[PDB]
Amino acid sequence: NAYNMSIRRSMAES
Amino acid sequence: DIVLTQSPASLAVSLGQRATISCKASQSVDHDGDSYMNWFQQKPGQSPKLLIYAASNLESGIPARFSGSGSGTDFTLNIHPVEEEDAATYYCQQTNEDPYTFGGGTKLEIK
Amino acid sequence: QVQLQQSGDELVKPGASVKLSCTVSGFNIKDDFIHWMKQRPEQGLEWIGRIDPANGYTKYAPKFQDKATMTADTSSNTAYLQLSSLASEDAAVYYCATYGVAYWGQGTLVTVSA
Repeated sequence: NAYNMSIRRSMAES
Repeated sequence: DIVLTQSPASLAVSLGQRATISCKASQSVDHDGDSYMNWFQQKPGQSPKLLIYAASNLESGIPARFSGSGSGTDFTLNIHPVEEEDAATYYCQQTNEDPYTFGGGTKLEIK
Repeated sequence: QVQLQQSGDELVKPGASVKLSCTVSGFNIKDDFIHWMKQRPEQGLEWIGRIDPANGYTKYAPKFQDKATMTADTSSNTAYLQLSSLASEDAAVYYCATYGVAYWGQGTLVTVSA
């Protein structure tokens, strides 16, 4: 499942 | 921005051998214990196909012949064994820091 | 399954604008960012930016900030990329992607006439 970690989501709208 | 450099730019390999492609980032792609490096395969006229995400995770639908390793700035894609259908260009991509960036590509051919 | 269907190839004149689309099926676009990428054979792959269709939030790479405008419509499950004041360097294949960056559209070729 690549949804969670194929991009960094810790602060993707900061 | 993070600059990704692949090595080699082109690779000719024998059917059935192992091959490794290197991707080096100019700054760390790590955060909170994970490494945000992806690997893609692209054949002419087709969209890039995700092979590996977060450095070492095999994407659903991709054969286990492909694996990824590394952390920080240094990453590798390993193909074991190489098969005829593997002729393609391979790209690394970091998604740790904006803007996301891609390596320059490595073109793999069969001898 | 998830499909990203991109609009047809376009021949565009210098100085003109063009708006590309990415129609998603089998996935609610409110559920994830849509990303746009550019590819040229010499300069390779570049990330243009991402849009959150649930709130309209956008983040661009600085080189695309005055060239590209990303929009989306959850009512039609479609994302758009508007390219303005086109010049030769804008000729490229443009891709959309979602599900992190796992699922990609087939690409739209933009060619710029002389």
